[PDB]
Amino acid sequence: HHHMEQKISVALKEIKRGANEIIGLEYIEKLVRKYYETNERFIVKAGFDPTAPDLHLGHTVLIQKLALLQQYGARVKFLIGDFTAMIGTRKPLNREQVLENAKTYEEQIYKILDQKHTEVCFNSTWLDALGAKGMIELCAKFSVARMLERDDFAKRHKENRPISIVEFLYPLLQGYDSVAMGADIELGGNDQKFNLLVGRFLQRAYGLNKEQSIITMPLLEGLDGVQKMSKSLGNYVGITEEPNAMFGKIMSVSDDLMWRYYTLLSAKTLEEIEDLKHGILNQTLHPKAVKEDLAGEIVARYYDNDQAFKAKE
Amino acid sequence: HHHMEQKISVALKEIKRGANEIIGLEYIEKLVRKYYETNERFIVKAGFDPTAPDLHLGHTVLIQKLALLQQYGARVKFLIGDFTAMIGTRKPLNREQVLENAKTYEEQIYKILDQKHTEVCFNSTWLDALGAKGMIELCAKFSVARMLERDDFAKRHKENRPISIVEFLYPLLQGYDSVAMGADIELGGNDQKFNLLVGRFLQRAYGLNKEQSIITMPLLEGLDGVQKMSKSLGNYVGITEEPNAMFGKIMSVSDDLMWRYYTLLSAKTLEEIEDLKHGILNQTLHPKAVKEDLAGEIVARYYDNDQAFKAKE
Repeated sequence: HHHMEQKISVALKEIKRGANEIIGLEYIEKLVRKYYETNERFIVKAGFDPTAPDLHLGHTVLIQKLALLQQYGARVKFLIGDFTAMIGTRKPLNREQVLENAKTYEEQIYKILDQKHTEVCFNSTWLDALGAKGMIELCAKFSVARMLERDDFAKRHKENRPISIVEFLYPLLQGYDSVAMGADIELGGNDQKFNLLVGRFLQRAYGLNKEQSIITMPLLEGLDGVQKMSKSLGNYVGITEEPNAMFGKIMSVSDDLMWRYYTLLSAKTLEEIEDLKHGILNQTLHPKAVKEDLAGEIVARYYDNDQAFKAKE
Repeated sequence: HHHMEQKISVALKEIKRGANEIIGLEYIEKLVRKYYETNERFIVKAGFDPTAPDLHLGHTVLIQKLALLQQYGARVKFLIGDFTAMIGTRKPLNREQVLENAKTYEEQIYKILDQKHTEVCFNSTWLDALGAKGMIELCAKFSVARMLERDDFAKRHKENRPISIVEFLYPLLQGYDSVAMGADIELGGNDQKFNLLVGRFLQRAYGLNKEQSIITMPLLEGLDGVQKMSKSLGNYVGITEEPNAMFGKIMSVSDDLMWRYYTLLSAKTLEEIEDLKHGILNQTLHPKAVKEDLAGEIVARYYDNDQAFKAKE
């Protein structure tokens, strides 16, 4: 079926776009074809900081990949990890704060995600029910040696530096979340690979018929282009910043950084971006109007089209 | 107070009698004096196999030290570890089996212990209530490096052999039992030192005003005198064996083994035993009558005096 093969080939390229690494692309391909064949959605898991929802564009990179995956049949489980947050620089949160912060996330994430195929989850739902016995059964499934292979543990173990045994529980609990949620894909940051792999190993160990694929996303470069975007470093673009200011901040970036932001932030397709790089070189497009198109797209995402024209002017 | 000092000095020698090692003898001394001064009892913890109560004399060695400690003010907490037994050669037990086995223990242990100052406990009582959050808080109190110093873990870690993370939980749970029970002394076998030390460390970490002393007891020699007593090795003396047979089994032992059994099994005092070794050498006592006195004492412990005379004849 030549037409479908083209559609699938394109879907796979968009899914890989901007990622650092994908484990399990074949399973992802099988789920995308099933979605096209049957309309059956598959489950995509991504975990978010219950404490800090003051967001800049760097925080949205993973959310943009989640929105892309919804185009190809993903049902998104936006997981707030309140269980560890309510236990405890890291003082413990109460339930009312957890709900307030989730509400805060929801003031924005549906400007990126398709709300109809998104579900906000709290892992305290199943983790409160785990019990001491559930914890025991979880810990029986994972070895000490594998655990000491996570990068920070190996260095601290080698350097004779303290590792608390509770630090062994957190990756197991994150992996268990994938078990309880039946995740088919889990997204995380590039430093999170080991932890994303735990859920994939634990799904097999708990007798599920499947193991989640995983995608790692890089950190977004700041407007400078050499430090990762950080409210600390003063190189961020706040999602709530006023349009004219947000538009001007994006104008600061170099031309090379513009394409990087295109890869990771823009709704334009790989093919459409390829045309932009062609016309700028064929002198059919000016790069300023391309940087303006990008700035306008980000302002229109968090506001609207009309307010995005005024920021340019 | 010269009289009391003599009483305390003797109490300490009887408490050390037969032990491999005592950690915290000063605290034990303070509790014994307080008992003599105020009649206030202190808490002695010892843990027992929920699954196997078919008992020989080797199983009673620790129980005899518990009975001795009751003479000096111990209130004994006979702890059945049903929490791990009901999770699971090691198939899981159900509640009815746990209660049946505890009943089986109670058909015998009060032939050794003072039932009035004994309490049978099940650690599922507080461990069911721990929750996943309690497990997390427990594991935050102990380091990975200290845990890998237990002898079997160090060898397996060095030999690149599998250690399951759940194996890190069991000593922490045993230590937590000491926290929940407020133990002042914990008894165990010589191989158990590391685990006994966990409770003593965890009591401090949970903010208790104290840390349990610990006593380790050796394994009893079999009737042969070179292998530890074992139902497997066929060198055991069953606590339920018929008197005449039980009496004759004890007669098998060598003279050197007789004194060892005196140290670990006999209600006679250190001073009284010293007199027995003197009269056998001064030829005022025959060693056969000494071995008979011991055999009779063990038969009378698990039966009665009258039935203990008939076994000799």
